[PDB]
Amino acid sequence: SFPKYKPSRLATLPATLDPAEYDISPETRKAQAERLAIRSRLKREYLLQYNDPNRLGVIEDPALIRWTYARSANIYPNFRPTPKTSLLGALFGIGPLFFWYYVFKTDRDKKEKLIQEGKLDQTFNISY
Amino acid sequence: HVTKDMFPGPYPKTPEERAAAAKKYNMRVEDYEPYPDDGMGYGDYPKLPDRSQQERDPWYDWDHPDLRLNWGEPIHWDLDMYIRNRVDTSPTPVSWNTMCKHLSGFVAFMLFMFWVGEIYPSYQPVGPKQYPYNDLYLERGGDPTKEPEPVVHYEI
Amino acid sequence: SGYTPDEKLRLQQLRELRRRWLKDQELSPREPVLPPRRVWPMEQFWNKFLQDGAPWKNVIYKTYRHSIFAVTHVLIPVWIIHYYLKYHVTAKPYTVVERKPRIFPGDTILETGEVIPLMKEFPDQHH
Amino acid sequence: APPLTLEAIKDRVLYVLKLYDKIDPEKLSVNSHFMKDLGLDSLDQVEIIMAMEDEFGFEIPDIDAEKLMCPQEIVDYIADKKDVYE
Amino acid sequence: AYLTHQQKVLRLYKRALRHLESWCVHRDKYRYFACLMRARFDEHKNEKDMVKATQLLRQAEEEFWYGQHPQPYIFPESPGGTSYERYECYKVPEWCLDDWHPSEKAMYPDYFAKREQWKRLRRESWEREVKQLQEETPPGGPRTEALPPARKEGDLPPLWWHIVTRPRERPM
Amino acid sequence: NPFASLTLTTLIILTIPIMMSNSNIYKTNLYPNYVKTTVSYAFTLSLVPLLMFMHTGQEMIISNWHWMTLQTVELSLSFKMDYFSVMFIPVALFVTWSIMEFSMWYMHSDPFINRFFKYLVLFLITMMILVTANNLFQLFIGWEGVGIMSFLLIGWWHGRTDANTAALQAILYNRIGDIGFVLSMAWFLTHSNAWDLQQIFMLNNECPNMPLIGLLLAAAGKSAQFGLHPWLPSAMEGPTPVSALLHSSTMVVAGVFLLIRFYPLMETNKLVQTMTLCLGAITTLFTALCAITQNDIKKIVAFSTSSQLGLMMVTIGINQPHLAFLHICMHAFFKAMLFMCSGSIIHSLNDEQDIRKMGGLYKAMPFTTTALIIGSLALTGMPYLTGFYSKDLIIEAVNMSYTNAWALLMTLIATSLTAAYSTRIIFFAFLGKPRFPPLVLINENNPLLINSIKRLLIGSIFAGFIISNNIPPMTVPNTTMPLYMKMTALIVTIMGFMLALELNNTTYYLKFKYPSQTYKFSNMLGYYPSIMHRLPTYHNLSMSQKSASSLLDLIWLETILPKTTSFIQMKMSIMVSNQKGLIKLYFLSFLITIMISMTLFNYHE
Repeated sequence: SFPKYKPSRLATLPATLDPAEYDISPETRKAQAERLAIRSRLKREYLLQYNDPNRLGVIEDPALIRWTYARSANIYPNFRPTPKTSLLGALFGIGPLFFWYYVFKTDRDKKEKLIQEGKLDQTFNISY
Repeated sequence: HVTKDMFPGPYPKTPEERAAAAKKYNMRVEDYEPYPDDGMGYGDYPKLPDRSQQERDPWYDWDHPDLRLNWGEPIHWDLDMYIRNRVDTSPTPVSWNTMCKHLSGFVAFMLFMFWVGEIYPSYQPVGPKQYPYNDLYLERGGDPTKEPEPVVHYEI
Repeated sequence: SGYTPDEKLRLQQLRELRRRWLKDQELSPREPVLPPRRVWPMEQFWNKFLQDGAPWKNVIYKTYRHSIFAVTHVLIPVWIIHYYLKYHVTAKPYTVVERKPRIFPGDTILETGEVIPLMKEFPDQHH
Repeated sequence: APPLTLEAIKDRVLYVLKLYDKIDPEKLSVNSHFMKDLGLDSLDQVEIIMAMEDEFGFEIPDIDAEKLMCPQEIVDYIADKKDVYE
Repeated sequence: AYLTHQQKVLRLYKRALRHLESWCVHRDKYRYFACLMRARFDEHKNEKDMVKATQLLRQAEEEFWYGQHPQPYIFPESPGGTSYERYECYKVPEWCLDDWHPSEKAMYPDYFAKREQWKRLRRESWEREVKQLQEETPPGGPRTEALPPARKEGDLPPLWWHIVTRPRERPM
Repeated sequence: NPFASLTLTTLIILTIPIMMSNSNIYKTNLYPNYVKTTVSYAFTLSLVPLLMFMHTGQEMIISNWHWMTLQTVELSLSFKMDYFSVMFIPVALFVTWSIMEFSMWYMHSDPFINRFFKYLVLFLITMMILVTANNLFQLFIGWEGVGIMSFLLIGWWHGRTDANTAALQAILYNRIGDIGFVLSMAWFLTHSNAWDLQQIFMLNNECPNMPLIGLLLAAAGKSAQFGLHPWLPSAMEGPTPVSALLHSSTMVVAGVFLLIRFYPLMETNKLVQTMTLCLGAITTLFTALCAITQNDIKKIVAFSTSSQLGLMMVTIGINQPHLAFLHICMHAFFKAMLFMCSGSIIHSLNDEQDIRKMGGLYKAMPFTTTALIIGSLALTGMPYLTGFYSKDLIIEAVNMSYTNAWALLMTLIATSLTAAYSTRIIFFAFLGKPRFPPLVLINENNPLLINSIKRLLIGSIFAGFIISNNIPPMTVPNTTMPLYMKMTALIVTIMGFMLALELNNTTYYLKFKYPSQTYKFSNMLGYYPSIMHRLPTYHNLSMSQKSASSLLDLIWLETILPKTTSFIQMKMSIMVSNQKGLIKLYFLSFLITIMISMTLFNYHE
């Protein structure tokens, strides 16, 4: 018939095809109750500040401020020099720098080798 | 406006501070998923599902309709990754493995025997462009001082 | 299964409140109360004969429109453009360079007057 | 495009519902509740709204679809969505 | 809060034959396969057993994902349409109005006078509606995002300004 | 003598409306009409250089103002009057003037109509100095001004985030192309020691490997060829006049316009032509393949544009530069009609743009019906029409040449598909039953439309002859060939009409349609936008945070040098200051210092 739609990181599995979505059960039944209950309170006080006549300001989002700290300042306070970070740091650090060193130096000596006896043509190459 | 205790700190060790972190991120205890503390400084920041903003229901009233994102609820560590403008991971009608196989199989068909195409060129039973004045040696930039090798062609 | 009465009784409350909202979003006949502006005499004698509206009245209105647009958009450019090339750009050599017209066997030159000899007898190819 | 008044939109919904074969062209009413008064079921509402979404061009949301089951309250939602005022 | 067993099939039907319309194109072709879609939908109406009914959901969705149009049809005004949030370029919020210069609000005096009266209604009804809200909130905030209506006369339904003064869908 | 002044004015007089716009004197209303008259008068001014050209054939260089005396390099404002320049100008002004008439019809409710017309003119300037550019820097001036204005123009309604997404995508693919443009500039300035085009031709780079592929990559950017194709179909997201003018007839063809302007240098290297045949071939097959099963009214024709672009740059591929320029004029004529016609029926059909809800408009809108049929017939190559004189002449040329083997079969097969989607667009949109919403508001009786379509209509009918005969012969005429492939330019479109008609009729046959795997392939634009816009963009930009920002700058680079030395002082400065204070410990230390000084290290010894 038709095998399946296999999900991936960029091709996620839809809720319609989700098996656990169709596997409703009492213990997860009350678990989805507070999902909206938490949402309901977050929509209540937001709207209260949203439509306050004297509200002349910006309604600060604590989640937004938390996201800014987590992605800007908190990385080092909770950083740990574990071995994995060292390979990742070395591979993405001095790795490409030395890789481009091999590429650039090889051409530079190859180009210098060629010109020093005059194989490369500079009949009109003056604007160096 | 905001106090220190509701800010991202260290990755939780104990379940008690795991629950406290969840309330700090105004989410319940059982869905709180701190990032793996492998070696990075993610701290106690929760791991929201890696799903784009597009997958969120458009019909649902969103506080930020541009981002389809509400107020106060935890936001993804990669909100910019999964914004509507940026990378979208919405489901596709056909599977991701078949997604690339047909595309890769397509371009492979092109390049592999375009080589076969170029080694067996298509043409007509034609000869060379018989040209006068020594194949236009002079007027094709040839040196007028040096006498060219005579290229001539008689009738048939 | 449908609305639970309460939400409906509320929606119509929002409906009538929305009823009055954009029942206040229109404009009275006087608004916008256009503030006065100084007026040129040019439109004064354009409308002094425009009210008739017969064919030739608006035709000459468009005829001047075309010419008045032309002078300020096709005359004053070529005035300064021709000034720019013929007396500044062409005054500097190698700035404006021209293809010499392709002379064909049998043509005559205005200055020299010598005719380029006609090419010799054709092989007489006829279909 | 000229706007549609409350009379016009109620007249437009009047035509499409009257055309429906399941209902009877003399019992139709603006306040007649679908599943009880006209004797419909829940799996008749769905085909009603798409037949309503068709001639109007826009889509009422699914979350507001199951409760969209009264001809007077039919036009109330559409008039709200297009803010067309006579 | 819940997409119970009732709506799931109702939404499933909606996306099913809308895809069919995207497939059949022609009205006569669409109608035949629409009624078959309808007839095949209720041929198992009497399915009291919920486990089989949830099972009948499984063969409804997985081939829908196979059978959905690879180029699904969407009307312009709905999610994915060619005209979704097209006019946000013109929708400017109502609060920008009071910033208008004296010349700018003298430009349209009647509207501003009426707008001031509209601002009055919000001012001396806000404290009434928030108080009305508080006395009717359940403990620990609200358990549902739905807003309560106007309990008594005079007071507007709670939290009404932005949903009423929302910019028109066709502002220009 | 007149040639220098008239063509220059066609550029200068095109910019006054921009300066008047900045003066704000325009009281709206009259401004769009004022813009149209300037463009129309620019067109009429642009004629008398063209009629001059066929009389004699003089082509000049109008280097006027010196900009840089950069040592041996002599950057100056230089415009090259040549056949490609002086002839494309009236064609470009003709299409943009007629659609300027069309823009008022469609966008009448837009509060920023004046800004829109100003944007249309500003693009026209940036394109104008591109087509007539003698030095490479002016080419980049046009090359980048046109791309920036697309971002402003198809991102007109900022509004929906998809419009900005198309704006970011369009500029990014254009950004990839000009990387080769910068590569060519570096090579030309270093090796050829110049940037004006004519000097590079003189210096005779008979082995220009690197500059030519960079130029080919630059053409691949603006022309939306493979690798960089999907920005064209996504560029429809803006207003239809933007999509009808910018990337249907003018902007996308500017990429092809680069290679032809470099033709005297291109043909020297045989190798550089093999990918031009390769690129143009597969692009025609792929873009036509998507257009077959697409549904958006603009998607079908937008893919047809890219398929046309692949066809015309195949010609310059096989030593046919001028024939590519021949196609540049015909394609700009009728393709604008097809987009403008679709824009007309969109407006009438309550801004609906999916063929599933069109149909039955053959009789409701006859004027647009006639325009599209004969517009599509030119697009398919109806003999003795505008399309045939270029497209079928091209097919007669490419098939008979030393070229890559299969590379002649896209232009054969794609032409069959080129006719195929033309039948589909005619069958679904205009023929068939009226599947549109019940409330009919359709109307096309506005004279602004009728004149706008009619202006190119006599063009799309009678231009083909009036460019074919007057221009001097500049290509070798194909005289003797077999009968079968000489007619195959016309035969191939016949089964393109036939097989597609039967396949379109299959929708009339009353039977369910199974979703084919190949049909799924064509509906997703051949899977390229799904993958290339998901995988490469996610991986690289995820590296921008996990590896680039967090790992190195915020963690590694800031913990290696600064914080380590900060901690080195921190680690043991404690007991430097932390001393017990006992006189015993202090004076015992003074003992050791004495012994180490005079006994152990023995500074005396």
